Amino acid sequence: QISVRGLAGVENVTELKKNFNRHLHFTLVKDRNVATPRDYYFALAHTVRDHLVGRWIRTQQHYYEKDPKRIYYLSLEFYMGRTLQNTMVNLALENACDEATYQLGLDMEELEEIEEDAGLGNGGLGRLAACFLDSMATLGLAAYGYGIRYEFGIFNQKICGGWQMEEADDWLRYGNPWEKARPEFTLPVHFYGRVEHTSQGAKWVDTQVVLAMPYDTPVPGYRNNVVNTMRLWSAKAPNDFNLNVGGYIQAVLDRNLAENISRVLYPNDNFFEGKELRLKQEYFVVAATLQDIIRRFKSSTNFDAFPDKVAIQLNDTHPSLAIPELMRVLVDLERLDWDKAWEVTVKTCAYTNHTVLPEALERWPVHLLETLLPRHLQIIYEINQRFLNRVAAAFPGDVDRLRRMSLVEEGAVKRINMAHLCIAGSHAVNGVARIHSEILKKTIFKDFYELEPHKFQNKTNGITPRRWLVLCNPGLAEIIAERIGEEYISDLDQLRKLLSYVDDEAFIRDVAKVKQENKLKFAAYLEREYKVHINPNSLFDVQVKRIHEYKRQLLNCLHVITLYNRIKKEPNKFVVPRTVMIGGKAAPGYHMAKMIIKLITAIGDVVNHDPVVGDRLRVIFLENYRVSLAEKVIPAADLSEQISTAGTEASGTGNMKFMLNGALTIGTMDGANVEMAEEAGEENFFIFGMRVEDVDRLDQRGYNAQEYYDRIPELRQIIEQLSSGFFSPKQPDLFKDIVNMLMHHDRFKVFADYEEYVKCQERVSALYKNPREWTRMVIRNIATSGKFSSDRTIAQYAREIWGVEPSRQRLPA
Ligand SMILES: O=C(Nc1cccc2ccccc12)C(=O)N[C@@H]1O[C@H](CO)[C@@H](O)[C@H](O)[C@H]1O
Repeated sequence: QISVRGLAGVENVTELKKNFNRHLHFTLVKDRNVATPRDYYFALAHTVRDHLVGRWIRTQQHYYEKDPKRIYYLSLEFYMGRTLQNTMVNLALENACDEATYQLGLDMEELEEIEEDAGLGNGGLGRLAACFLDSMATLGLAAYGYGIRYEFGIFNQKICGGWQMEEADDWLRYGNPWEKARPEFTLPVHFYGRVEHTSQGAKWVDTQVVLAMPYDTPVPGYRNNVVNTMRLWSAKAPNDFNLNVGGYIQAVLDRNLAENISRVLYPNDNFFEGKELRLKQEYFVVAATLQDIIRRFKSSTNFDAFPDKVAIQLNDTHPSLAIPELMRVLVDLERLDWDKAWEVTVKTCAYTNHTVLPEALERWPVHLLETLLPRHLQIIYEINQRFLNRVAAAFPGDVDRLRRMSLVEEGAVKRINMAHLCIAGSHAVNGVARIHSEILKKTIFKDFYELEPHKFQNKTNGITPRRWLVLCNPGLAEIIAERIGEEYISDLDQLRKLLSYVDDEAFIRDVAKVKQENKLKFAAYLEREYKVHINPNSLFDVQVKRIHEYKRQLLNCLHVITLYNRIKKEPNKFVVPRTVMIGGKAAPGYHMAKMIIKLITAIGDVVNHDPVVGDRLRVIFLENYRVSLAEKVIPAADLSEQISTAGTEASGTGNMKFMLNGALTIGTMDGANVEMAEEAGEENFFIFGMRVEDVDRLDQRGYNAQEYYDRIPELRQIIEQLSSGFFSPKQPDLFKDIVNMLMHHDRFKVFADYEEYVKCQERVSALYKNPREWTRMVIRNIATSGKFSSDRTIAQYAREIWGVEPSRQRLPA
């Protein structure tokens, strides 16, 4: 049908059709009479997977022959989503499979909807890992993703009576055709025990053993025949584990204790919980990965070349134990001296920070590390002592610097600051957007920056244009390809060429046509799968991201209530109709976040059923926001809400997805918004609110929310509506916690930005009244979104951190 989806040649369609039938028969043990749509999905998945295998085997054998420097991306999260369509796109198989399935009498799109998301992540951090793997494969890097194979990923969110309910995400229920178990590569991981000092070195003894079994998933590059590996560890009990009948039975049942390590993803976004099971997960992935890394290095004795052959990227502090674990292996097992081992460690490791919020920093109680990892604690103390000697030598007599920079935090409970550990043990520390990276140097890691300025870098985040344009928005990718060709898909800077089409009437019409098609398709999805009815001619105002106070879904809520109140005050006045969509999961134990969801649904309950409002204002809560839902809603959006308090959102990546897909952005000068506005031009962006400097000034003076309440009559009315029970007639005080928080304990200054926000929102409405000028501003956004490709991000990591050259050259098919 469309060009960017590849050729549907006669030879290929015939080959796919017969491989499909082969798999249906031999692999699924079915015939066309008993086959369900799920069987059809699986036959297609297996047929497409067969095209990866050759490339996968030859890529890995290529790395063995050429022996390049390997990149190990260590993360607790890989938010992959669905794999079928992405594999077809990267293999240029999409049209062929569409044709082949059409001829068999099937709709491929319907089959695609059957695949479960691999929801092995919470949000932005996990999705960055996923985009990164794609870019690393596309740029021909010998890269490996290492993580945990959670049996249960992020929970499925159900909305019941407006309240979030969590249910287990049993994503492996029907099996995973993309993964290959590698039980022959099973590795032991040790916990507990004690430290024994001998004539020659310390020894970690009397440990409990858990087995780590790897499962390899292929990561195909974009049409370069490169297929890299994501290796995920699963926890297994050894067969002598815990080993009377009742006693024998119990011993076997207790194997579950060991295997609980890889059972479930911790669903806590932007807050730190010092739970023992979480620490076990962190060590588990670190220990298994480092043994695998070293084994591979040895099968190429001299660890001086180790940093020339190995890069380890730490996705936040979650795999921070890699630092003392590498020290442990090099000192205790390989018998290298401390100083040499340390040189190797630092040159091997690099650390990426993803937030400045203090409650997010990992600070593990010493008593936990003592019990679980006694040797690692000793190594940490030793690292800390040697590090503080360097600080003392550099800043003599500066005693408070010493305690500020210590890896060990004194207090009621001693803790290890894992961020401090990462900086000390890494040759590079980066933030994820320019403003975030500067904030790291000027505030939370200022002392470390003063000691080692060369260590600190920026690597502005990015998103993969494969999943986030070609895959989710084929209509937009096609009209672009018509004008400038297909090369931009792996060279997103080329979109600048669209700037010469901003006055092109055919292109304007096409861009606007594609958006309306996406909106009609999404409006239909809402009706079909959720029985909710929206006006496709309204402005699609969307805020999709995890629910957190800093992201200020509450500020969005206030605006929504303002629009409603204004409508009710002047019913027969014209207003640009809006469909306001808010979606996102709340962490299970985060009361305020759960209250915000309830508020959003409660507003919808009032707004959507007011006859006076009509189809002019609709408030919808998008249930179960996840990667596959993002691929649907983002192409349909007109307005992207990126309204975090300045200084709180490290980068954001959702913002970039929207920019790439033809939505305009309303947002604060926060995270990557700043660089987006700079790329597109500030006049093509809806910027409002306090800047970072403004937030600082308000903090120095003290934020008094009462002041805004007293001076803004429209804001006062909304607060009184909330308190009086206007949005909860049967539970009048339901939102008392929200009001109290806003009025007395708002860390994120919702009221301070309210006026500028509402005003700016009026400017959005005004522009939307002029379809031609809206669309031209859209084109200016799409055309300048090239910087935000994760191909750019990864090439910067490769060149400035890892010391490797990306390559766009094909491997032979
Ligand atoms: O720090 C983040 N999450 C977490 C904070 C605290 C504890 C966590 C525990 C498990 C998983 C994520 C956690 C996070 O999601 N950071 C996000 O990283 C994205 C990718 O760099 C950025 O675009 C976002 O601005 C940032 O909030």
